[PDB]
Amino acid sequence: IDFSKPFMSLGISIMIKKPQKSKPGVFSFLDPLAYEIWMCIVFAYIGVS
Amino acid sequence: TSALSLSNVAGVFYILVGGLGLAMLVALIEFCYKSRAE
Repeated sequence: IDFSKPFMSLGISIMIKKPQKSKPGVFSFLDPLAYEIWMCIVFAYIGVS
Repeated sequence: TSALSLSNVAGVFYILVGGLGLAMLVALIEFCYKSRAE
């Protein structure tokens, strides 16, 4: 067959699931230290006092 | 995430409890000395 000139230029692209915000948790300031450190800081405080 | 595990900072706790142990011992040594002197 004899095609016509392209009326739509396209190609192979990449589709990924649309991302979004990570809604930082209310208590997201205690992340820099693991839970056990936080629990053991209170214990060390009650013990030093 | 990459929150600092207790294994990463576990020497500051041994030192802390060790110093508390030493502190009590020093106090009791002072006490025992003066107590016997009495």
